[PDB]
Parts: sequence; C-alpha cells; structure tokens
Amino acid sequence: GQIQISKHVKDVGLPSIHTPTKTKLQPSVFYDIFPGSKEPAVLTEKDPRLKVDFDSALFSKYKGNTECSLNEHIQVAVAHYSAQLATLDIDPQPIAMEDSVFGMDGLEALDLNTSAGYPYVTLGIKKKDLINNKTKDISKLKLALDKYDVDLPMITFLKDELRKKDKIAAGKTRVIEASSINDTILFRTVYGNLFSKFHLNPGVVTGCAVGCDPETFWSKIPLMLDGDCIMAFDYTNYDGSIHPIWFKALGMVLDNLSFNPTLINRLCNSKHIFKSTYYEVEGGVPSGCSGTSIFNSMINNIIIRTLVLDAYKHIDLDKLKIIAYGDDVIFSYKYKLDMEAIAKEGQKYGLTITPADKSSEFKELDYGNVTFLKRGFRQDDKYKFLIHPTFPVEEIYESIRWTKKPSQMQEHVLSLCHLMWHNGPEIYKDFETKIRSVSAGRALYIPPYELLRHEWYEKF
Ligand SMILES: C[N+](C)(CCCS(=O)(=O)[O-])Cc1ccccc1
Repeated sequence: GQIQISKHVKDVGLPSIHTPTKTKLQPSVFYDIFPGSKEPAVLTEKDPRLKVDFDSALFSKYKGNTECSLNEHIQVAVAHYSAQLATLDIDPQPIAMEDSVFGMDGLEALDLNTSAGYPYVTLGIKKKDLINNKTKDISKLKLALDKYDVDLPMITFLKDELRKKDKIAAGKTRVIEASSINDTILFRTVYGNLFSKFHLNPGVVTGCAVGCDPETFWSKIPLMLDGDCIMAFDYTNYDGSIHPIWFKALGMVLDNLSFNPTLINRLCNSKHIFKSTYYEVEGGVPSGCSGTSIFNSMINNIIIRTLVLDAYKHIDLDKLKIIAYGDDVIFSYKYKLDMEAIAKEGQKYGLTITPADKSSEFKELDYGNVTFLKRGFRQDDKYKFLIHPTFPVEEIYESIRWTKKPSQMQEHVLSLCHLMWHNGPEIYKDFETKIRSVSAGRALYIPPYELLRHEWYEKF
C-alpha cells in the first residue's frame, strides 16, 4: 500500500465525510458475570487510553510497495490455478441487474442495511431509498446509477468493535473502506457468475471457503486436504502488503476464464475519502470492502503456489491443496514441507508471514491445534467422522460483556450459543448457568444442548 496523492476534499471538489467519533458499544448486564479485557476500539484522536498519535498509527499500514515484478513461478501459479477453475465451467457473461440486487442461486441478495456509500451518505439517501425489496422496485436505483456513474471513491469508516488493551493504547483501530453501491452493483453484474460459482463450490477446486457453512464444511476439510500434513500461518497486515503484481496475476487468471481483467484494478489503484482528506492508494486491497473476499482468496491461491515453488524444487502443484477465505489460508502437500522456509519466500514480495496463531516459532501443526476462520477442530463424540467447528470460549465471554443494542440481547445471546455448544456439553452448561444467574438472562431463550446437537446432525 503506497499513498500516491493526498489532498483536501475542498481542493478536489469533494464533501467532507462525517464519521462516528464515539462507540455504540456499552457494558451489558453480563459484564461482571464473565471475565474479559477487551474494550471499544479507539475512534478519536482524543482518547485518554491512547499513547501514540492516532492519525500516525492509523495510516501506518501503508509501508509502500516492495520492488518486484512477475517471474516464471507466478506465471506457473496462475496457469495451474486457472486450469483448476476451468473445470467449473463458469459462464463469463454478466448477470441481469435484478439478480445483482435481489440475488440468484449462489449469490445472496444485497444487504439493505449497510450504507450506500458515496455520495448517498452525504445526501441522506440510504439503500432502502433506491431499492424497494417489498415491491422489488429498483427504478430509483437505475437513475442513481446513471446520475453518479461508477468508479466513485470509497468512504473510510473506523471499525467500532472490541479490541485488546494493547490495541487500544497503540491506537490500532481497523478501517473499513465502504464502496459505493454503484460500484458494488457493477462488480456484481460483471463477476456475478464467478462469485456464485465460488459460493456453491467451497473447496479445493476453487481453493476457497467463501460461501461455506463451517458446521458441515469442517467435516469435509480433512477429506479435501488429504496430504502428509496440514499447514496454516499468519499474515502481518495482509491487506496492505498486496503488491500490484498480484493483481496483474489475478487479472491473468480472470482473463483465462474470459472475465474482465481490468475492473479489479480499481481495487489496486483505489480512491478514498477519510474525513476531510481525499487520497489514492497504489497497491494493497481495500479492507472490509464489499465483494473482495473472493478476490483476496484467489490472490492467496496464487501466492501460496508461488511461495511453494520459490522455496522448493520438484514440486507437484496438483498435490498442493489449498483452501482460502481472504487472507486466512490452510493447505497441504503430499509430503511434509517447512512452513518457515515457505514464509521466507514472501519477504522478497513484501509479504510478512509469521507463525500461526501468533506463536513463537514455526512449529508443526495438526487438526488438533490448527485453526481456520478463527475456529479450531474437534471430533464429535458419537460420530468421529463429523467435525465440530470450535470457537474460542474466551472470545464468546468477551463478546457477551458488551452490547450495541440492549433490546437485542436475545439475538446476541442466540448467536453465541450456536458458536458455544460446539465446545462441549460441560462448557455449554456452565455458559447457560452464568447467563441464567441474573433475572435479565433468565428471561432469555437459550437453546438446549440436545436441541442444538439434534439440529446439527440433520444438516449432514
Ligand atoms: C483429520 N483426521 C481424519 C486425522 C488427523 C490426524 S491428527 O489428530 O494428527 O491431525 C481426524 C481428526 C483428528 C483430530 C481432530 C480433528 C479431526
């Protein structure tokens, strides 16, 4: 990520975007019932919990781009992965706008709650003002499309969420570049079929997990990654470390499929508006963007193949199975491979790869300690072939202590329970007890472990 130009919105003819300065998160009635350290992320330069300057650390993700071009290995990576995707027979033609908005098979309907982005956010216009899902009317949407066109700047929002104390004093708050609904629609009409195909085919052919249901997909992973092992690792600032060449490679893949190879460049050479500053970035991917999960996974698919070929000879790509969800990736090879060595091949590209789960060194992993989409793996008691997706109990305790909407505690709780029960009867029972220890939690409906277990078996 290299900031090319930065200037006042007034000197460019753009409005100043107003962003929430204070968190909506507040202590819930369970705050004292469960243990936790996390707290609301810093949303303003003036937060006593700070140590370093806000704007400083905030815009530190942009280290710039490392000098490097396309090599034969990347070309080979692109070639193999393309051939893999070619087996899915994806239709290159665009999709009707009616499908881009209300969805189709494999493509969820557009979220009508999130902001419409620029410039609607500055005109008081929301998505439900352009789309009438009630009568499926989108006439007003079409007008807006032709009125403001496309390739509009992205709005930078600070991510109001829970973070560890060290991220609080360090002012490390995550940003969420919000694309204009106009560009979300364009990207869906163009790539819609690809997005659809991927969502219906999470696995090793697409090398992607976007669209999967962890509850059933977890049982499949072990069968797909049928290798001599299983590897995972962490990325230090993945989004801001994606060098432009990966987009060039992504384009080639898309071109081998007969899709637009240039549109995606609007993500590489992106336009942004933080608050009163307008700027353009060269390199990196827009964090939290609308439809970038799939593109990020594809890039990772190209990266993994490259680093492997870079670190080893006599490698058989067909034997390297990959499953990615954006920057999160797990893969395997017929034979054992050194993760540390693979990691070092990333340095030349500007990718900082560290041990999985913020570990000390690059230690060997197994389905016993490996994680993916922040979930571990645990065999079911009754049926050993079914795999429980385990979510960190600590994270659940952390989440339940805060709430953004008090009158929605029932919904919040239910979500947690669906994650929780996968950790076991004893743990779930203790969770239920703590909740029901206060009148407010007693009035809540908590799904019994038997009911959750029963419903889970019927999903296979
Ligand atoms: C994926 N397996 C089929 C074999 C993995 C052997 S290992 O425990 O050494 O990673 C089953 C499995 C084993 C433990 C946990 C979750 C799944």
